[PDB]
Amino acid sequence: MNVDFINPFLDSLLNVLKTMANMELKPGKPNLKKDNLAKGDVSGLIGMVGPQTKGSLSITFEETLILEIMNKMLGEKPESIDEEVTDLVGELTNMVTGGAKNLLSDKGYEFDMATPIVVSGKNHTIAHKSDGQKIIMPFSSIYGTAYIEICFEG
Amino acid sequence: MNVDFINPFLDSLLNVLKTMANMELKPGKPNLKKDNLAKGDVSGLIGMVGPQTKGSLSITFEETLILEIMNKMLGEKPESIDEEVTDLVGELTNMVTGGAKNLLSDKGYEFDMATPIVVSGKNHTIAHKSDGQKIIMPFSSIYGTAYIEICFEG
Repeated sequence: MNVDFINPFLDSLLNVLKTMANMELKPGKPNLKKDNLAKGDVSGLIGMVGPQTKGSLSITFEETLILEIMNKMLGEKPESIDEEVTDLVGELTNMVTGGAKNLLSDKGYEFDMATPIVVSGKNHTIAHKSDGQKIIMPFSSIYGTAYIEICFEG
Repeated sequence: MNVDFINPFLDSLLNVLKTMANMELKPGKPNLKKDNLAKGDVSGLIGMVGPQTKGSLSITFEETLILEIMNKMLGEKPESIDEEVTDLVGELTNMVTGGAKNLLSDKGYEFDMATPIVVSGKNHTIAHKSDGQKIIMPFSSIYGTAYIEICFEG
């Protein structure tokens, strides 16, 4: 996959966490050829469609990380992933994906995003089922790890 | 929402399950108000975008049900949910959505679909984060329960 397409999602993530949670996550080594390995506790998932193109984005969080994000964004920690946390994950998925859509639209890449889906489950794995090009990127802090996966056809 | 919009998704689910494994599931009473309640072990998730509209579909299976579906097609149960099983759930998800896409095009409802995502994890729940109308319908059998959620706004 081309880097100028990938970066805006990676940059939106870091920008959203920086401006909203005063949090600088550390990007790790990307994986360009295998998903359904990295475990998470809550995930935001969103589909994308463009002219002759289709794709998908997922942002997966370990429980300790998302609860600390809640704590910085709303001043209080819920103890466990509850309904309000799933809403935060939905909103974060929208901000990461929307911020990427604006930057990419200036570069000539146009797409519409679907409704986000939040999955809650202890140690679930995500797999983007497509013959397209994929990228998985870990982002770590002392409070846990987040995984962003972007997939596209066309 | 519209029963004319929802029905094509429900019919495709039964048609795809019959075509694949001769599996007939019984529909139960749907929830039209609240999601993030039904639990499952493997789910297919796919976004939808039409002109000035956006939506999402998820199909969730209990482990015993999806492994029996596998058993009816191949002659043997896989023991756990693996890549073969997640590949099947992604295909079932595309076929259900594509089948509905066609029935709905004849009626005037048009949309394109994103790439499907498959989630694996014991007892995970699903929240479609939208202001639109939602339907979560159970489909039961002697081998366990499947849930289909359709969400759309526009």
